[PDB]
Order: sequence, then structure tokens, then C-alpha cells
Amino acid sequence: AGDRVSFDLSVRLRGQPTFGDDRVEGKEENLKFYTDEVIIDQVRHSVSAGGRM
Amino acid sequence: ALIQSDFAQGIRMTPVPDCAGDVTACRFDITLKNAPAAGDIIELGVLPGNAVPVEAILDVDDLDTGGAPTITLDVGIMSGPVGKNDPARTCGNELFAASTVGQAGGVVRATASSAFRIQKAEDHRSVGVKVAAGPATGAAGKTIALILFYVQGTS
Repeated sequence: AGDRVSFDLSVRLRGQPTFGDDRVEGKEENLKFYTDEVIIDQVRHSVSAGGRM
Repeated sequence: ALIQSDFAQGIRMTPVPDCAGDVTACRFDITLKNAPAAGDIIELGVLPGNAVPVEAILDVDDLDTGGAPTITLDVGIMSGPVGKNDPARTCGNELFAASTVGQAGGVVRATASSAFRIQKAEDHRSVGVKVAAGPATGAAGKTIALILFYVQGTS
């Protein structure tokens, strides 16, 4: 049971690396995500093969 | 003349951070045996391999006991390797420029724009104070002490 569906995209990490013998601990990359949502609804229609005459 | 501190010789090992961007600080101090006079390149302490000063706090005892004292301390980076007892070593005016800490024994912090712009190096550079102007009446056994706030791994 659910009215929406959300699905994620994980883009590349794009930080500058550490050159030489400089310490790297603490300058840690943060993964970035993006989200999109899909909303469901009903789509109905009707036809009248109507009349008895 | 070179008046070498404990850290410059290497008897006291200076602290170095491990995490990048961490701030470390050990107070670099000496006990002046004689009275300071112009030309003394006091090698107060050492800045480790990959580090840049972020804040420098210079405190001294009253280093001049004369009316209108003229003693001034210049703090900077020095050229050659640490611990080399060669008079052919020059100081710098980066951390402090003609500061007047020693006139009244106060405490001042890094107030020069060039202090925090020091670029990295790969080898251990030595931070040494030079008395640009000789005191009117030098003091016998007062102490000059720096405090460096340096960070490793800056970009």
C-alpha cells in the first residue's frame, strides 16, 4: 500500500585529492544523493452501448 | 648569534598532529642566560613538516628595564635545517613585524596579515625570533616564549 515511489541517484564524488605526505584523515568525502518521486492515480473511462430502442 | 632552545636541539620533541586540519600547540620557550642584544637569532622552536601557523601567541617577561625602551622582537621562519649551529641563517618578519612585546612584558597575538599566509614545506622549518633593535638595558634571565597553533594537511 503506497501512493508514491521514490528512487535515488548517487552522483560521483568530486573532491580534490591530497597530494604528497599530508594527512588525509578528517578531510573525508560526503556522498551526495538525489531523489525523485512518482505519484500514482486512477485513470478511468466509460462507454454507453445504451438505449433499448 | 644563535641562542638555541631545547626544541631546536631536539631534546624536547615537538608535537605533530595526526588528523588533518587538527590544531596542535606546544609553547616554545627559552631561559635567556644572558641579556639579549641586537642580532641574536633566537631559535625559539620548530614548525613540523607539513604545517602552517593558524595563530601565534607571543608572551615575554619584561625584557627591558629602561625608560622609553626600544627592544623589539621579530618572529619568522628561518632558512636552513633545524639544529644547524651556523651563523649564516636568516630570520623572518612573517609572524610578527617589529612587535613591542618586550617593552612592558605583555602578551600580543598574531596581528599581521602575513602571519596566516605562510605556505607549506616538506622539511622541518625552524621558527626563530630576532631582536631588531637592541634594548637600552638588557635583562639577565627573563624568558621569551612563543605558542604556535599549526595544522597539518591543509590544502
